[PDB]
Amino acid sequence: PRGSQILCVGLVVLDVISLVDKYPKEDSEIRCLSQRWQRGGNASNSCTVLSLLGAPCAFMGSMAPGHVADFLVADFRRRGVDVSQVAWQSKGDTPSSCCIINNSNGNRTIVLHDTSLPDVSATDFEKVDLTQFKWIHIEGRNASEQVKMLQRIDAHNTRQPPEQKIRVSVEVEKPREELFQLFGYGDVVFVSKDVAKHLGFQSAEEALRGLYGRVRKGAVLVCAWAEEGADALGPDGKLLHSDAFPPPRVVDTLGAGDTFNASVIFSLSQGRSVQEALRFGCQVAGKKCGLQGFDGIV
Amino acid sequence: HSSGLVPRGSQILCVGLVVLDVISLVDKYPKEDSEIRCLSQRWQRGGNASNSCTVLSLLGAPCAFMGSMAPGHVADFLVADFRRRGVDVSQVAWQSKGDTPSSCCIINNSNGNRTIVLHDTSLPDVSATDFEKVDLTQFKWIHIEGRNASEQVKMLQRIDAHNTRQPPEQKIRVSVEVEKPREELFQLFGYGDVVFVSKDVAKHLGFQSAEEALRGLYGRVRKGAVLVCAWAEEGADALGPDGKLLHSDAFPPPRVVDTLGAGDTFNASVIFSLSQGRSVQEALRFGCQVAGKKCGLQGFDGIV
Ligand SMILES: C[C@H]1CCN1c1nc(-c2cnn(CC(=O)N3CCNCC3)c2)cc(C(F)(F)F)n1
Repeated sequence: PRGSQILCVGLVVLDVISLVDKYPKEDSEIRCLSQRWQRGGNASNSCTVLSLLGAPCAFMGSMAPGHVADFLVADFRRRGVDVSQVAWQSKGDTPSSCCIINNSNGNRTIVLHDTSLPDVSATDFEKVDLTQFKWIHIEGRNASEQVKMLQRIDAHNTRQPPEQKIRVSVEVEKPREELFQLFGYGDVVFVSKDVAKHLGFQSAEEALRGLYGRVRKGAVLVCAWAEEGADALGPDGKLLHSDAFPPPRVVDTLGAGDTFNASVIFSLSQGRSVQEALRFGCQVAGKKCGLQGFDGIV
Repeated sequence: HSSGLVPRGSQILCVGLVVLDVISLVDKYPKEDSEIRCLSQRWQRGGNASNSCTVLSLLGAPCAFMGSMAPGHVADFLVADFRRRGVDVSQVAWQSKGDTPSSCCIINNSNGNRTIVLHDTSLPDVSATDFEKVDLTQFKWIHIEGRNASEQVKMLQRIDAHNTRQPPEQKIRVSVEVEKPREELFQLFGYGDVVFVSKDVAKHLGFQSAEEALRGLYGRVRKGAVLVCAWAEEGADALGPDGKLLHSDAFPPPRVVDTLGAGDTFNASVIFSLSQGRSVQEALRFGCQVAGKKCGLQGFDGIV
């Protein structure tokens, strides 16, 4: 535990999954093919992927003590994911969602139950021993609070040898304008196709060109575009692309996004080029889209 | 482990489905492949037999549920919910294959429409051989929700065999519900002292009222039986061997809040009333009152 772990900060959510033949028409009744529970949320799913990739990692997000959280915790621990930094709440419930996964094309429809659960705070983050970590990934959410956490990492970085920087990634996944300030932080910034489209952009290339001016100097902006693979753009101005690796049957895309991000991070943290990390990201996400859940992606 | 002494001839048993219903209230029905925020979510123990055991316990009857569950967090939730309602779950038939049934119910806040993703069918139903191993003496009434009928026929014959050996006051009374319009369930009409048939089933057989359903289906019940058909806001009818069609109007509450489980409230309250020794006409009326009270309340709290 000396700059050896990856940390992801974001949501952990109980995903109550129904696998169906066809997405139900409104006001109809359909019998699902199979049912399961999955530990979800973005940062949490990334830890699943990191752990399967063999990277020691740690999750940090809010949970309320409970049966739900007990299942989540057992799950994390079964994966060897570090929960030591979890910010336990005494107020609110563990969030949960119903996910209907369409077995015929892998589409996933998520009915999210937002609880009270208050977010991980600057002050929570204050308590964290940054020295454990080589890489810290932040799922954009409570921006102002996270901006301070990023400020904290910058701080700790300035006072360390180049050999001992903590690399930082950020994801701006959700269309809300609160998050747009997050583009300014981190060595790697992941911007979702949803965010990109919601800002008027029609492809990864366009989005990268359109938004690069918002990242910080030296940063790599990354934009995955579902079956069209993923693109990246660094300080050299050269657009990089990877085709997708679609499985012959796409059966489950829940967590595809997070699988790509974790795989990109893992690859970069292993010292691979951005081009190689973009391909690996698309490769692992493609493998994942052909399987239910996350086992067997490697 | 463990379980205390249940006095002989004391409990009412309901056999059938328990399911975890996840109910989400939404602004708009979600487009496929989107992520939406529901207005509210709740996890509720559901199922016809399961709902009836809740009502029985609230009415003051010792009651027991028998159905299938598999070990896991779903069953833990359901078992804790049964116990919170005072239901005896010692006869649960624990299974090694399949999932405890779980359903996803999306309610449009606009128009009240229910889209339902129903549980899978991986968990095996209680079988006749599971039933053979149950000591029946602690039960005074056994109610069977019609599901896997050809196995449930043998359970029913096992109860008949028990009853032929008992003195009249240790006979176990039996009821059956046929609530789903499935052909295999039709043979259950011929068993039980009390047979409940649903409006949806009556309508699927082409009957347009409770009167028409009872007169048209009474031929199918065993000699001496009472056939019972509730018809929502039009109240309910019963018909027994004397040929007299009995009726009670509904008792609609001031404002209708929640009709889910109304038909299970009615069922359980008719059984309870009959098991207390009341006449059919009294049970029919008591069933309509409790059910109509229920429809004015969220869930089952406050039904008596
Ligand atoms: C991660 C990317 C980089 C290569 N990855 C990849 N993604 C997907 C995929 C399918 N659906 N989604 C999610 C999505 O589009 N939406 C969800 C949110 N709402 C808007 C629509 C991602 C499929 C494949 C594959 F090609 F393999 F099939 N590969």
